Amino acid sequence: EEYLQAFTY
Amino acid sequence: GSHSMRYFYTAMSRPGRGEPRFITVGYVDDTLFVRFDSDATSPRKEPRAPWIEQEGPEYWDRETQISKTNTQTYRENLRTALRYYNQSEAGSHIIQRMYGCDVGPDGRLLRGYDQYAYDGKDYIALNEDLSSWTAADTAAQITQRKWEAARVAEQDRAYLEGLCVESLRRYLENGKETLQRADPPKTHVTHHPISDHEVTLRCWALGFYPAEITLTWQRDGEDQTQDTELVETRPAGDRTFQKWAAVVVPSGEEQRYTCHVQHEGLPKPLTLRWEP
Amino acid sequence: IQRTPKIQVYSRHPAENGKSNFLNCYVSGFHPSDIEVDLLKNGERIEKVEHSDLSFSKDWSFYLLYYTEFTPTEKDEYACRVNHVTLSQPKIVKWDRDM
Amino acid sequence: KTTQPNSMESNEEEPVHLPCNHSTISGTDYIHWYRQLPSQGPEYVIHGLTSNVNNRMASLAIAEDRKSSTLILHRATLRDAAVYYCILPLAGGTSYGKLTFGQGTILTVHPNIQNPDPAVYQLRDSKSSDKSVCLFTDFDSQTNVSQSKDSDVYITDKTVLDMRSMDFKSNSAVAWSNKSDFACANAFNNSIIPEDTFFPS
Amino acid sequence: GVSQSPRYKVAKRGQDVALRCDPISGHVSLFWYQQALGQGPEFLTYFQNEAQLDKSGLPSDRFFAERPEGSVSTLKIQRTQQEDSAVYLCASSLGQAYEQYFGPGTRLTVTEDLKNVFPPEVAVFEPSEAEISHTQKATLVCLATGFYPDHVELSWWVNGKEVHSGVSTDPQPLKEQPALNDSRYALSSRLRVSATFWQNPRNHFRCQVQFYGLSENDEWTQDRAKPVTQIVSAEAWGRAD
Repeated sequence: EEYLQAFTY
Repeated sequence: GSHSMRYFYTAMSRPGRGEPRFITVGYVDDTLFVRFDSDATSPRKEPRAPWIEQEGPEYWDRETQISKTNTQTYRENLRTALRYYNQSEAGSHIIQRMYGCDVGPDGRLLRGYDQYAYDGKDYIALNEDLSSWTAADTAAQITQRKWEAARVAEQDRAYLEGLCVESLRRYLENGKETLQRADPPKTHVTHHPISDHEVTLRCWALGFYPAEITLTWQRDGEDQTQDTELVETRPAGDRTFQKWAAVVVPSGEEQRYTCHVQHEGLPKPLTLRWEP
Repeated sequence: IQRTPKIQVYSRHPAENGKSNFLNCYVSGFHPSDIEVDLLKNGERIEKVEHSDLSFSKDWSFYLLYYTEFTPTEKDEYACRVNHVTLSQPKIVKWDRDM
Repeated sequence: KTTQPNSMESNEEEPVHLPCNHSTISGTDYIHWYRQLPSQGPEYVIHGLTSNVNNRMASLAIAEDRKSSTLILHRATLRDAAVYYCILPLAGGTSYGKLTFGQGTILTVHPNIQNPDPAVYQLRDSKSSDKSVCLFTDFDSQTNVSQSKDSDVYITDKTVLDMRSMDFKSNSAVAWSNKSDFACANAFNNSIIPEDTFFPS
Repeated sequence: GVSQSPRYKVAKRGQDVALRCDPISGHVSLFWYQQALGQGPEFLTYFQNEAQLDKSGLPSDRFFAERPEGSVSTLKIQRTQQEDSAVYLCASSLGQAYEQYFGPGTRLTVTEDLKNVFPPEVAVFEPSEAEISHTQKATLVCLATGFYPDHVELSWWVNGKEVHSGVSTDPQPLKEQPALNDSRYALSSRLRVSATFWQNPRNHFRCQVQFYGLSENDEWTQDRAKPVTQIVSAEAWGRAD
C-alpha cells in the first residue's frame, strides 16, 4: 500500500 | 532472499493544454503490479498483476483516494518550483519521485528510500538514517526547512518501518508462486557472416526473471570486456526479459569463443558455444 | 537536464514466419517524458498500438514499451519511428530478426 | 475523527493536560492541535507524528500505541482560556489538510481567588436615578452562577477582572431586570452563594 | 497576517453579499470556513493559487468564491437566507498541509426586514458606596441594551484613553426576548478601579459601543432615525462625597 505524503515543496 | 517494493511518480505540466498530469506505477522487484494515470477517464488505481486483485475494496478506495490527492499535491509542487527557479509559466516541467523499501528473509527492513527530482536533476531525498534530508540546491533547501519543521521524515520513517514492510510481505506471500520463483533464461548462440573472413556470433538470453543478468564472451577463455557489443536488458512484454551479447570474429575460430551466463534462476554459471 | 532516447526494436518470441507474435519498441534513458513513438509496417503507421505506463530508472530517465501483435513474413519491413525534443529528425530503426 | 472532553477547568499558573482520543489513526497520520480564543479566528498550536513535540506554550504527548494524545500547557494564564481542537488533517491518507475542527474542548482558566470577599452591590445609573443594577463580586472559583429561573431577570455568566497594576483579580456576575420591583437581596437566589456574602443596604 | 472585510454585515433576506479576504502575501493556499454559533468552523472551500480545487463544503450553488490573481479571495453569497447567518472565516497557508493563519472573520446576520435593526442604548452604572468602604475598590458597570443585530464592539475610556486593565466584558450578549426570531440583545461590561480614582471630580469614565448596521448607501422607510453604523456612549464623572 501507498501512504499520503501531503507536505508540499 | 532480498526483495524491494517501489512506487514511482511523474507529474508534468503542459501549459494551455490542460492541467498538469500525474502518473503512478508500482513495482514489487521487477514486477509491475499497480498503476494510476490522471488523464484516464474515471481515474483510479488499477491492478497489473493477478496476485494484487486479492486486495479488498477498502484497499482500492484508499489507493485511488491517495493518487487523486497526489494529483493536487504535485500540481502545487510544480507551481512552487516555478517560483523557486524564476521560470516562465509558459514552459513544461517535470517532478518525479521514487520511494519504498527493501526487506531481508526475516522481513526486517534492509533500507528505505524517498527521493524527489526536478526536471531530471535531484531535488531532495531522505537520507539512509530515515531522519534527515539532502537538498541538492538552494531551492530544495527551502523545502528542507519546511519539511524539517513539518516532520515529514517521521512520517517516512513510520511508513518504511511499518506499512511498507507489512504490505510487501503480504504481496510476496500472495504472489509467492510467481514473485519468489526465479525464471531461468532460455539461451542459444547465432551465426551471421560479415564478409568472407568476418562473422558475428550472438548470445541470446530469453524469458528470464528477475531482470538482473550477466553475459560475457570469451576468446580462448579471455574476457572481451572490450570487443563485445552488449544491449541493455529489455522487457519481453510477458513480464520476463531479454538480453544479447555479441562479438566480431574471423571465420573458423568460432569454437575458440564461449558464452557465459550468470542468473539467479540457474543452479550454476552456464557456458555456451556456437553449434556446428 | 535533457537526455536523448536509446531505442530497441525486437520481437517478443524468436521470429518465425507465418507464426503470430508481438513487435516491441523499447525507448529508454530519455528526458523529458514526451515522446512520439510509432510502429511502422512497410511505411504504414499502425493503429491499435499499445504502450506501458511511464516509469523511470535510478537516474530519473524514462522508459516506455510500445507493442502490437504482428505476424512476420519475408515480404514485410517493420520499423520504429521515434521523435523526441533531443532529436532533430524523426528517427527510424528497422526491425531485424537477428537483433 | 477524534474525541475529547466537552469542557475542562483549571487554576491559573497551573499545568493543563488537554486529552484527545483517536482510536482509528493511521501509522502515518499527523496529530494536530488548534485553539480558538473568544471572538478571534482559530490558531495553530502544535502538531506531531510519533515522538513528543515541544514549544514554547505547549508540549504534545503521544501514547505508545498512538490511539490517544495529550496537549500540555505548562503554565496556563487567563489569556489561554479557549476552545481546544484535536484534528487529524490527513484523515488516513484521504485528505490534504483542510481542517475538520472537532467540537473541541472548552477550557476555562480560573483566577486563584486567595482572599475572597463575597458581596452583592447595587449600582445606580449616573444619568437616570431610577435605573438599577446588581453586581455580585469578589467570590472565589468554587461558586457557580446560575441563570435565574425568571424570564424578565437577566444574569450574566461570571467574568474575570484583571487589575494589572495591583496584581489583583476578581470574579463578577451582573444582574438586572425588566421588573420595576426586583431586589439585589434576592437577585442571586438561584445560586448557592457563600454563607458570608456581604449584603449592604 | 490575514485580513477580512467587512468585519460585520447585516443583510436583507434575498439580497446579495460579497465577503473579502486578504491572505498573507506569498501564501499558496487559501481556505474558507463557516462557523455557526456554538460549533467549530466547517470547511467551505479551498484554493491552490487561483484554482478552486475543492468546493465540496458549499451548502448550495448560491455560494460563489473566486481568487482571480491567486491573491485576494472573494466569497459571494447570493439570495441570502436566514440560515446563512454565521461567521465566515478566511485562512491562508504556505501550502496545503501547512499551518493555517486565520483572519478575524466576517460576521453575517441575515434578517427578514431592516426594520428589525436597532442600535444600542447605553448606560454607565456608578460604583456602590458600600463597595468603596468595604474593599477600597470601585466597579463601574456598562449596560448596552435593545440592540440588533448582535454586531457590537464595546470599550472603556478613562480621561480620553482606552483602558484594558481592570476591564471585563461579557463574551456573549444575551437575548432579551428569547421568544422572538428577531430578538434584540443586551451586553454588559465592568471597569474596576481603586476608589481614589473614582473619588476625583475631574476623572472622566466613558463607556463606548461601536454598533454595526446600516450605511448611507442603504435606504430607509421608517420614522425613527436610520440605524446606521455608529458610536453610542454613556459617561460618568468621579465623585468626592
